[PDB]
Amino acid sequence: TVAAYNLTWKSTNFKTILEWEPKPVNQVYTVQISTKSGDWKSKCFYTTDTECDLTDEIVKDVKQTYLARVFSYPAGGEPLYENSPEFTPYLETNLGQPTIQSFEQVGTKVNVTVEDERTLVRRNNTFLSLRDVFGKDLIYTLYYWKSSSSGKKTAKTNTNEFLIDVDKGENYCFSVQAVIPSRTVNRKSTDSPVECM
Amino acid sequence: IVGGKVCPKGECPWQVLLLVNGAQLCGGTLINTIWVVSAAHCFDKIKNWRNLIAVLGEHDLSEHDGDEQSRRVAQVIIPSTYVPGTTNHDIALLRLHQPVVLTDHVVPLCLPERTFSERTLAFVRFSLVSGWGQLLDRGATALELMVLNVPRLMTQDCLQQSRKVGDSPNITEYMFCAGYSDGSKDSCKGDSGGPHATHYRGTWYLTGIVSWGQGCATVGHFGVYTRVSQYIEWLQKLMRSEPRPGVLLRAPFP
Amino acid sequence: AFLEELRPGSLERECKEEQCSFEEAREIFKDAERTKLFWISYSDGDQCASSPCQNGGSCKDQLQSYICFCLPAFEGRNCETHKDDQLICVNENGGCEQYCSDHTGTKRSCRCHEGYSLLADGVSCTPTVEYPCGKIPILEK
Ligand SMILES: C[C@H](NC(=O)CC(=O)Nc1ccc(C(=N)N)cc1)c1ccc(Oc2cccc(C(=O)O)c2)c(Br)c1
Ligand SMILES: *[C@H]1O[C@H](CO)[C@@H](O)[C@H](O)[C@H]1O
Ligand SMILES: *[C@@H]1O[C@@H](C)[C@@H](O)[C@@H](O)[C@@H]1O
Ligand SMILES: [Ca+2]
Ligand SMILES: [Ca+2]
Ligand SMILES: [Ca+2]
Ligand SMILES: [Ca+2]
Ligand SMILES: [Cl-]
Ligand SMILES: [Cl-]
Ligand SMILES: [Mg+2]
Repeated sequence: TVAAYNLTWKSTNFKTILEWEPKPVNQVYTVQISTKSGDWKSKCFYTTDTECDLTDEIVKDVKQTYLARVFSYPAGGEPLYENSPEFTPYLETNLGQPTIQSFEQVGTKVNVTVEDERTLVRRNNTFLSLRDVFGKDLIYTLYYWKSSSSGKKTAKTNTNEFLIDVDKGENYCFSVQAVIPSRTVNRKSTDSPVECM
Repeated sequence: IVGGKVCPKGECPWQVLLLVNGAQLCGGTLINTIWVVSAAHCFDKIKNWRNLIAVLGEHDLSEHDGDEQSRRVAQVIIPSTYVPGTTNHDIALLRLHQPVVLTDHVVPLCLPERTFSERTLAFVRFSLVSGWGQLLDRGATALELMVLNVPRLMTQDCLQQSRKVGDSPNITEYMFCAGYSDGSKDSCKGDSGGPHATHYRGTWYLTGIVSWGQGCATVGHFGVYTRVSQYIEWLQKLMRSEPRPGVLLRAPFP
Repeated sequence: AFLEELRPGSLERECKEEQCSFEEAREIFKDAERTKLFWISYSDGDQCASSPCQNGGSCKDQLQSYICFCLPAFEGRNCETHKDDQLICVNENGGCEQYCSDHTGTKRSCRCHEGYSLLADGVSCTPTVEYPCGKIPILEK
C-alpha cells in the first residue's frame, strides 16, 4: 500500500469534506476523526473515493478542534496512514454566498434584508442559520450605489437588515457579504448576486 | 506510577501484587478465578520458583485487612520466542494453585476477543494503568495502589513524536505506546506486569501490560505496553492446558 | 432582433431575462469594481442545475461549487451515503455493547463475553454471575 497525501479540508457553512491523494490502486481507505481527547470515530469504510464527508462528526461541536487520518488497506498489524491538518470548524469554515431577500423604499430610505444563510448544523429537525451559530461574531456588509456614483458606499449590520439613506429619484444597486470580523484569514464570504431597484 | 492518584480501595479490583520470597516483584492482572496475566521480564531473575505468591485485594502495603487473598503461583507460562533481557513478547500467563474467591474487592478484568480489541478497544483514547511502582523516575515505590489515565498512540505517531535515542529497542507489532511526552505522567519500573485497562460501554477490558520505556515520565518519551490483542488465542489455548510438574513453561508462540 | 436594441440599457432585460456579456454589463455599471461585483456571481453559473443532491437533499449554489443539505438518514457531498447501510462492526462496534460479528449477505450479530448474556434488544449484555469480569462492584457495577 501507499500512504494518502495532500489531505485537505473543504468546508463551507459547516459542510465539511476531507480530500486526499492518490487515486487508489489495489487499495481502499477508511477515515477516522477525533477531538484531541476523544475516541476515534471511523467513517467512509473501505472506500475507493478520495474524499470523505465528515459533516455529521464536526457539527456535534463546531468549536472543537478535529484531527482526521486516512488509513490505506491492501485490497488483497497497524495499516499505513497519514494525519490531516487540525481543523476547527467555527474558526475555519468558509462563509457561504449570501442572498438579498428583499429591498423596500420607505420614503427617503431603503431597507435591505439578507436571507437567513442555512448551515449544516442541526438543532432537532431544523438547520441553523449562520446567525444562529455565530451570533455577535457575524456581521453582514452592504455595497450600494446609484447609476451615476463615483464608486460605492458601504453599510454594516449586526442583524440581517440594513437601513440606508438614498437620493430621491435615483435607482440603487446592492450586494452583500457575510463577515466574521474577529477572523484574520477567511474573514468574508463571496459577494451575493447584485440586485437593483 | 508518576503523576497519578491513589486508586480508591476496591476500584482497581483486578490488580495483582506478585511476591517472590515475600518481597514485591511485579504487578499482574486477574482475568478469571485461576489465571493472572503479567510481564515475562518479571521472571528473568527467579531462582526460587516455588516461592511465588499472587496477592489479590491488596491496596495498602503497610496494612493487612480481610480483603487480601494470597495464592501460590503453580505455573508461569512465557512465549518461547521471548528473550530474557529484551523487550519483545513481554507477557506471562500465571496459573494460581487454588482459585481466588470473587468479592467486592477481588474481580477479574475481561480478556477481550482479538477482533473486538483491534477494531474497537484500540481506538478508545484513554485507558488506566496501575501499580505500586516508583512515584518518580528511580525514586521510592508506592505504599498505596496508584492509578493513572493515559492516552494511546498508533506506533507511527509514537515514533514521530519521540525523541531519538541511539540503539533504542524497536517498537514491534507486539507492543503499543501510551502516555505523555511532557514529563508529567507515566507508569514506571515497579508497575511492570500491571494492567492497561480500557473502559468500553460499561465493561473494562485488558488491552495492555506495563512493559518498558525510556526512564519514567521522561520528556520526549511514551510508556510502551505489551499488545495483549496479539496473544488472545495463545492465552485461551494455554488456559485450557493441563498442569505440568515444573513451574516455568516456555510455550510455543504463535 | 435589432428593434429590441433601440430600448435603453437595462440590467433586467439584457442580463436577467437574456444572457449578457461582460462588456454589456460593464456599460450598465460603468465602474470596473461594480462590474466585477456583478460579474463574479452572474458568470459563475449554477452548479445546482445538474441536481447533484440525491435522496431528497437540497442544493445551495456556491462560487464554482455547491453544498448539499441532506435528510437525516443520509450523508456525503451529494447525500449519496445511506446511514442505514453502514451497520458493520468497524462502525462504532456495529452498535453492539460487547462483541460484534459481521455476516455478509445478512445483518451483523452481537455477542457477549463469558459471564454475560445478550438481551432481547439484540445489542445489550447483562451479567449471568454475581461478579462478572470488568465491573467494579463498589461503584454499584
Ligand atoms: C522488557 C524489559 N523491562 C524491564 O526490564 C522493566 C522496565 O523497563 N519497566 C518499565 C515499565 C514502564 C516504564 C515506563 N512506562 N516508562 C519504564 C520501565 C526490558 C528489557 C530490555 C530493555 O532494553 C533493551 C536492551 C537491549 C536490547 C533490547 C531489545 O529489546 O532488543 C532492549 C528494556 Br528498556 C526493558
Ligand atoms: C451537477 O452534476 C454532477 C452530478 O451529477 C456534479 O458532479 C456537478 O458538480 C454538478 O454541477
Ligand atoms: C431541502 O432540504 C432537504 C434537507 C429536504 O428537506 C428538501 O425537501 C428541501 O427542499
Ligand atoms: Ca494491605
Ligand atoms: Ca423582466
Ligand atoms: Ca462598451
Ligand atoms: Ca454558482
Ligand atoms: Cl444568517
Ligand atoms: Cl494456594
Ligand atoms: Mg445588450
